[PDB]
Amino acid sequence: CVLTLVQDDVKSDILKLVLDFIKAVVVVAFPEVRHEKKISFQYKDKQYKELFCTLYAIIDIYDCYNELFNEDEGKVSENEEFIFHLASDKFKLKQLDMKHLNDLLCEKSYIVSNRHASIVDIFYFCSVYKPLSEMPAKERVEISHIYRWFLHIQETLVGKFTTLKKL
Amino acid sequence: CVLTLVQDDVKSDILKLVLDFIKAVVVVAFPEVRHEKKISFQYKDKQYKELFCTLYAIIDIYDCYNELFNEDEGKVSENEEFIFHLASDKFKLKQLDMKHLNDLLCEKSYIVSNRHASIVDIFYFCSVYKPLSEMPAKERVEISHIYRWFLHIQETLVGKFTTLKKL
Ligand SMILES: [Co+2]
Ligand SMILES: [Co+2]
Ligand SMILES: [Co+2]
Ligand SMILES: [Co+2]
Repeated sequence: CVLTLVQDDVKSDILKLVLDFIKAVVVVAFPEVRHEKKISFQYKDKQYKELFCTLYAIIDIYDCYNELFNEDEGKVSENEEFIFHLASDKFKLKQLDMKHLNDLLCEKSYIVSNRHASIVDIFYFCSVYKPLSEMPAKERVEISHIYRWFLHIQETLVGKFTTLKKL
Repeated sequence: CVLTLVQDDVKSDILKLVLDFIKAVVVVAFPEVRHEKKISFQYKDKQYKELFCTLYAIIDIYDCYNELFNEDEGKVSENEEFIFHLASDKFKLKQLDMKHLNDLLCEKSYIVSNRHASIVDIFYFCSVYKPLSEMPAKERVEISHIYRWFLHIQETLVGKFTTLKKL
């Protein structure tokens, strides 16, 4: 069970955090996680390349579709919707969507879900990390909601696997 | 090996066509394909719900990632990019992107790939089917490229599994 990751990209960060999620929330053994220039995962007979094939293999192996997807709120539709837009946007956020991210979070603890962190939160967390990390205090106060939420994800999902340093 | 599908939606059409693709291009047994109001696939021990979990299970079982994704042209990046935008757009095409679809196809046989039909072509084929099916001849001539390409996909990938009637 070895998962190999890149080290400059948010696709790897997502995968590390999902694992932290799997342990934080769900739960047997866990992947090795070595480093390389490209993303891969080999399990038993099979082999998987890229984030998405990798992601689904991971979710499949840990049975954790419902928890990451808010199946129990029928917000599955909405989770892959959010995470599909983002991976096609190449994980970049424009001010306009930063603003609307910040509105969602005024009145919700999590981006899609009511109850708990889902796959949408893990995706947006690693995407905003650097555009939030490299930031001035005066500006955040515009996105104080994204800020409050970022810290809640950081102090609750982050564990051994994630290497991103605390803000 | 039973795959159960919806019947009013393009998510099912995509899955049927992928199977037709698997036989047309790749290639052992094949799924039963019964009908219901929701998408599902059960294989051996495991069970899968929705199009994407279903899709990846299918691709995983038939080993056909490279062929659907143009791995051999390193256009994997670009394939999931195209198909992620579309599934988040809820499989609807605006005139502006219809127009740009139609430009791609003036000078390319397939949407992303040079060589062969990929996962992007299967996705856009089922999405444009009805906005193309319910159409006037005068208008198509604007999208004559999308039209030429639609017929090429229809006469080459379509097989037993797809139920959409010929245009
Ligand atoms: Co829940
Ligand atoms: Co966008
Ligand atoms: Co090829
Ligand atoms: Co769009």
